[PDB]
Amino acid sequence: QISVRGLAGVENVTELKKNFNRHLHFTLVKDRNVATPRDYYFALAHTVRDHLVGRWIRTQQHYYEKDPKRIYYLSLEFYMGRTLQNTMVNLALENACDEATYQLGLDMEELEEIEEDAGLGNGGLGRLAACFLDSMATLGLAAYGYGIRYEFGIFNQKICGGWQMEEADDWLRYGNPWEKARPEFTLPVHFYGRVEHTSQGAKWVDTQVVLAMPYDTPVPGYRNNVVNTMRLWSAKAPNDFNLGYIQAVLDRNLAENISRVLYPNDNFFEGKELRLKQEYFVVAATLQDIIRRFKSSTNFDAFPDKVAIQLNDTHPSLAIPELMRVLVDLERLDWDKAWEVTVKTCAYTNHTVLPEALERWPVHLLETLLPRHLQIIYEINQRFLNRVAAAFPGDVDRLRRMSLVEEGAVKRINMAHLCIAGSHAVNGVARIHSEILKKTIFKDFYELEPHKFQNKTNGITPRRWLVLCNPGLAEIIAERIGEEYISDLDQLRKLLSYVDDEAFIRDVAKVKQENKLKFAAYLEREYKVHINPNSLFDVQVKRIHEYKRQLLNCLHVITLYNRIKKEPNKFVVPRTVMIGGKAAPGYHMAKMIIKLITAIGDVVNHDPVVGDRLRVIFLENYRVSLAEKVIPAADLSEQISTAGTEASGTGNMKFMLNGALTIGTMDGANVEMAEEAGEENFFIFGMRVEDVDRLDQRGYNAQEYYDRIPELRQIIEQLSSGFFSPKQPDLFKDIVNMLMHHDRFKVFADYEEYVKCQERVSALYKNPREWTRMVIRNIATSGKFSSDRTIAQYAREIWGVEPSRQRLPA
Amino acid sequence: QISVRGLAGVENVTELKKNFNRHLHFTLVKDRNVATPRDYYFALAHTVRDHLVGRWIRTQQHYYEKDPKRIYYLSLEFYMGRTLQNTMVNLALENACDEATYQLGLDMEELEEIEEDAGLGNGGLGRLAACFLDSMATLGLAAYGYGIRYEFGIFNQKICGGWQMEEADDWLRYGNPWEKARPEFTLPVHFYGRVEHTSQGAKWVDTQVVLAMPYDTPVPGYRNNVVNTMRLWSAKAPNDFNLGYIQAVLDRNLAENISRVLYPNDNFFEGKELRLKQEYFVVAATLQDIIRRFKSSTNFDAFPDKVAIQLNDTHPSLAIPELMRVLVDLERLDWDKAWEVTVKTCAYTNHTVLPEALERWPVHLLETLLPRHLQIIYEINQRFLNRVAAAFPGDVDRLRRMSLVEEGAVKRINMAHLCIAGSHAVNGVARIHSEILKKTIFKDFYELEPHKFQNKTNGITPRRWLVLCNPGLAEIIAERIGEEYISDLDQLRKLLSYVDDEAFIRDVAKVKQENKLKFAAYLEREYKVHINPNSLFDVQVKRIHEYKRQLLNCLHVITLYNRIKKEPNKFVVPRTVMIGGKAAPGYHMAKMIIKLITAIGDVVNHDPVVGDRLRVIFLENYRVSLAEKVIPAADLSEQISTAGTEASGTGNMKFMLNGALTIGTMDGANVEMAEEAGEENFFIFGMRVEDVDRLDQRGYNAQEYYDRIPELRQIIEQLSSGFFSPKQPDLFKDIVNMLMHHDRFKVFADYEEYVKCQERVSALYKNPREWTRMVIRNIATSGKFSSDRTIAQYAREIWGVEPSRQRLPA
Ligand SMILES: CCCc1cc2cn([C@@H]3O[C@H](CO)[C@@H](O)[C@H](O)[C@H]3O)c(=O)nc2o1
Ligand SMILES: CCCc1cc2cn([C@@H]3O[C@H](CO)[C@@H](O)[C@H](O)[C@H]3O)c(=O)nc2o1
Repeated sequence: QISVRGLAGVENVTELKKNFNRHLHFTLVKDRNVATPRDYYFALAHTVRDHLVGRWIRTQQHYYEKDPKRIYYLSLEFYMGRTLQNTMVNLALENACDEATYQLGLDMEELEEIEEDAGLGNGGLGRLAACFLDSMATLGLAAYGYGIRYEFGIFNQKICGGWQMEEADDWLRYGNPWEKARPEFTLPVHFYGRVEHTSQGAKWVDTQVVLAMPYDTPVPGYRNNVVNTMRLWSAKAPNDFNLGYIQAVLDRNLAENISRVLYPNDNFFEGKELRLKQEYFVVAATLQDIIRRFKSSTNFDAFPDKVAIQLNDTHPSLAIPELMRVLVDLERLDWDKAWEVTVKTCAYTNHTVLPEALERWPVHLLETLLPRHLQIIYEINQRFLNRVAAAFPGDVDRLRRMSLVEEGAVKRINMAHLCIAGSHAVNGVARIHSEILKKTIFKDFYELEPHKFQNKTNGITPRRWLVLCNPGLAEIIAERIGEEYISDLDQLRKLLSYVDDEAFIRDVAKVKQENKLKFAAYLEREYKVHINPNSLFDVQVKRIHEYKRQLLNCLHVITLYNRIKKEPNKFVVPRTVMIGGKAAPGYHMAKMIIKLITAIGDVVNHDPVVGDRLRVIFLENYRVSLAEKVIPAADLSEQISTAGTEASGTGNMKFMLNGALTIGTMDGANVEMAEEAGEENFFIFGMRVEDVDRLDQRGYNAQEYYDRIPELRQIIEQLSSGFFSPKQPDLFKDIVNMLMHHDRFKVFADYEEYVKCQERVSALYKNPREWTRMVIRNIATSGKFSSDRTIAQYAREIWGVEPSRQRLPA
Repeated sequence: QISVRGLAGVENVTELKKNFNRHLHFTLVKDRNVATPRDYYFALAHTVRDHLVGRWIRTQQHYYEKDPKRIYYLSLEFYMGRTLQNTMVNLALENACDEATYQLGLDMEELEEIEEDAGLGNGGLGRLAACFLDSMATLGLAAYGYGIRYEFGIFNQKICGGWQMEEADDWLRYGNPWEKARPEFTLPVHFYGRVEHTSQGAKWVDTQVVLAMPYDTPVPGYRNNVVNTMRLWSAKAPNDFNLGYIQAVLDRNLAENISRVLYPNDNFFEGKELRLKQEYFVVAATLQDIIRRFKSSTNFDAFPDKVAIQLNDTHPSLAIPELMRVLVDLERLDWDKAWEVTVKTCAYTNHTVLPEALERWPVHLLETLLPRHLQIIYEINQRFLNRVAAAFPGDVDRLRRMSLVEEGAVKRINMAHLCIAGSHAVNGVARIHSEILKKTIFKDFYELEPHKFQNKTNGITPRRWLVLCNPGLAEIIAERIGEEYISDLDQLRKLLSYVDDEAFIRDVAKVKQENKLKFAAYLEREYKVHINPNSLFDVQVKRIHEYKRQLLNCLHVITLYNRIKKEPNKFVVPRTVMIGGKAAPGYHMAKMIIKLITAIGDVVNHDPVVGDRLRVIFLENYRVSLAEKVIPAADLSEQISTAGTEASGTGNMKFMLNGALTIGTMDGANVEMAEEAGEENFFIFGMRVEDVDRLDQRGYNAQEYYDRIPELRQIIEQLSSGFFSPKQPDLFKDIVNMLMHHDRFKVFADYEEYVKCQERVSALYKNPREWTRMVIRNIATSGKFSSDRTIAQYAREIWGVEPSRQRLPA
């Protein structure tokens, strides 16, 4: 049908058709009179997976012969989403399968809708890990993702009476065709026990043993025949475990609970034991596998030439003491040499500067659960503090600020300080975020070791985030400039010579109109909701957090409503305002924000005076597959975090790539986006980082904005007096109180400038042609934000390996 | 190689070979340089399973069109063992796969050893269920096995310092290729709640919901292209379950624990809630499936013409109140009509008369867990007691003896009384066992309804228990009489005309010698043990229970030892005495017996005076696949339960079929075996049932035997004084005490006659040729004991359906 989707050759189509029937019969044990759409989906998933394996086996074989340096990406989160279409795209099977399934009388798109998301992450950090695996495979790196096979991923979100309800994400109910269990590669992981000192060194004994069983999932590169591996560990009890006989069998669940469920608290730290167990489990099973693969190549001097381990934040920070542990206690290297190897092996990426997000584990926890690792940590700290003492003699305050050990009420290990001490590189995730690390929370460490600190601005994969979700935009691009930009996104710059091209203008706008039509219809079919597709689609989708200021969006929405009520017969650019995102289950404030959003919708969507000029929708269960649908449909992208709080963001990049304009603050990667497109092609408003600092110094008094801004005061009074909650007039007292007395994120300070900049957007929107030319200028400068660029910078500047676009043979 | 194993055609072999490679590559994702024997086993298991599915799909389709009466066999136990070879045998693929795997350079037998047993049962009762499914498929009945997919089967038995240790049977670690998950057919099962009375009848509300998810396993008939289904339910939590968010997810295990583990207590009842939950779960999920299949054919009058449900003992006795419940509460039939339908649908088989084995559930349990079913039971009882009152007016003692409700300390429901009241037929499992039910525990019920009581003597399948495990005996039989006896075991009678045939004599004996050689070598390779294969192989294998009197065997063994020590230089027929079997984990006495057995081995096997004349081995982890190996190798079968206690036995039948002679009491089916072979061809000793009764009347005084039998007294003194336990002289005081003061099974009363009959066996053994002619006379009369005979009697006399040997088309 469309060209970027590949060839439907008659040999290929005929082959797909018969493999499909074979799987239906043999694998599913169904015949065509009993099959449901879910059987058909499985039959196609099995047929497409058959194309991977040849390539999978030979990619692994190729790495055995060439023995290149191996990259290990350790993360507790891989936010994968659906695998079927992505696999078709990367293998160039998409049109062939479309054709093969049409001939069998099936609609492929309807079958794609049946696949569950692999929701093994919370948001930005887990999705970054997914884009990275894709980019790594596309660039030919010998790279392995390592994580945990959670049995339940991020919860499904249901809204009842406008409140979030959580329900278990049972993503494996029907099976996962993509994974291959490898119980033959099971490995023991130890917990508890005690430390014994022999003549022959320290020994860790009387441990409980949990088994780690790996499942491998293939990661196909883009059309290069590379298939890398994502290995996820599952927890299993050993067989002599506890060994009521009955009760003993039933208590095997205590061990297996380690991999049962993903923790849904993203931007707040909770020091729960089960969480620490998950962190150690993935780090211990992974390092053993790494060391085993290395030994099939005594001399650990070569280890850092053959291994890079990247830590995705501090979740796997225990890789550092664990690698020391294995090198010192089991392989008998001396301390200093083991340390050299560790530092040269490990690298650490930080993803936030929010104080309450940072991991700080109570010492009494580590002491009970990992008593050897605590000893190793104390020894690391001591040697580290002696380098500090020797470079800044007499600076006793530096010593306590830099310690890995925090003193106080309860002593804590600062996991971030551990990663910096034990890694040869530390990077932030956007230029401004990396500068902030150097000037604020890691200032001391940077003064000690300036050479460790780097920036690697985030990116997203253009395979999923353009080709897969937005085939019509990919197609009109490919008409003018060819297909090569899919693996070289810098080529989109060539689109700048089409900015005054009348045909391209009409085509970019036609694709947007189509995506909006399609999405309007998805709203009606699957959630009974009536939207005007001629309205500007104003979208804010991301996890619910105070720093992300969905509340500021709320205020703008209420202002627009109050302006319509004031002058009903005046023309306004109509909008559909959509906000979506999950709240962490114990984050009371986040839950209240969701409730306000739906309460505003209850009022606004039913005012006959408003008409179809303003709609407010809460998008339920935002997740990767919902992102693939709403992002192509958006006109306006809301990225409106308080300057200094969003480390990077990556949603912002999805929307720039798919033809929405951006309203936001100079935060995170928004700064680099504007700088690439030009400040004129972006809607920038609000305090910069410097202005926030000036405001903290003097004190933030919210009362001042409330006294000086009549439109703000009216909204506050409405909130307080029960305008949006007629039956519980005081429903929202916590929000108003927070806004008035302890808003760490200064919602009111950005309010005026935000409302004003929002009028500039409505004005541009009234002139379709100039709106579209600005779109074109965004899409055309979006190339820097490809995760291929990102990964090639990690490869060259941290891992010491060269990317490669060369095909392996088919 | 051998003819009963089928053709190795060149088309077939070439086809198997390539399907094998396809599975290795595509299914296992391995290549030949990485594969382990376990990968090869899987590749063959997948290749053979592909031959089933065509036949599976069309057998199910055939039942849809013909709509025959359906049999539902409900059991909590299916003791399946390995599936690979059985499947090859029944499909006639055995020689073809042998050939295909040899050409790939593999040894098929070595691959067969890798398959885990499906140990979803404890012993006789669970294995009967397995033989029955096989016979049902072979006789073309539209029959379904329904049970529970336990995640852990019967425990693996390890002996340490001569004690049983139990360890978890994790039979699914590596996957089960035979099963197909059917999550699309998941069904809700309810627990707890309360009963509400409306105008429109009773309603069961506020229940907890557990989901039952079915897994289907194919059951191939012998060479008839019939493939029936075994459906086993697994427990799953619903998704809004409990719905710490975290704790809520982790508590999903409480619901799923229902199918976690098989209860290993066979011949003792424990009233634990988890057990009652397992019983209700399988009965509720199964009846819904049954009713659903029936409705795709309002008029429940036809239900009993379209459905038979067989209850394998009282484990699924709740089918009765549950069927009432659905008919009365949900379909709104009136009581009397629902009762008629229930009675005509259900049939009950009893498998024991041991009082402590019978299920008697506390009313406070049923009241909490199943409060509607208790109401239904009270109503059943009342109506039942009114028929009793009216037929035996004034017999108030009959009324309390027959009540379903036992009065006392705690009130209990007698589940056996419920099955008899709610079933149109009640059968025992051997002729003498069925007579005992009529004369003793069910005398009252028989006087009320003589027409319900039947006998169906047990049988074993000659596919697994001859062809599969003893190919060399099957072959020499097939040379003389052809192959037809495999599905018509009565044809073995034709072997009587070979009893004086010199060649047949030498061949029967050659096969026995070969099986012994092979088994001697299995002992050495897999458990470092040195046996003389020229000794008589004296075997007792079965669960460890006092009634089965492994202790009497112990006494004979010690007597033989003491006789050798007394006259060392006298000739004795050498024996290898092997005893094996698991003990229920809380059955202290059973555990002590195992310990005595190994302690006797420690003394006897190391006495240089004994030489290789007497060995005592304990066979560890006896289970179905160990039975397939030791039974062909046996010369002497020990079936020595106290008369009246072994309802039938089925091991006895395995050994008769495979050429061992039998020493035993006139118990269970031993009586019918002797009667079929002739009493002269069997070693019968000991009290009959009548003699045991005469002894209870007068009182059993064990002291009397101890005073009158010098050889017995010596053994007792050795036991007491620490001869067999030098380091704990009083280790065995419980055993001696039990033997002396409270032996419910009268070990000493049978001792003299047992030792004497054992000398008659040694004497026959000294004359090889006459030993063998007696073997031939056993094997030749073993036909009655085929489970095909058994099932054809259930079909004709209980289910109302005709068996059929006709092929379905290929
Ligand atoms: C102790 C670890 C805690 C943690 C940090 C953090 C950061 N990010 C996001 O990681 C994304 C990937 O770098 C960034 O684009 C976003 O700005 C950032 O908020 C995220 O999604 N969740 C993570 O939780
Ligand atoms: C409440 C249910 C309890 C139960 C009865 C019982 C009987 N049998 C065996 O069932 C076998 C199958 O009928 C018979 O050959 C054996 O004699 C008999 O002991 C068995 O293996 N286990 C069962 O436990």
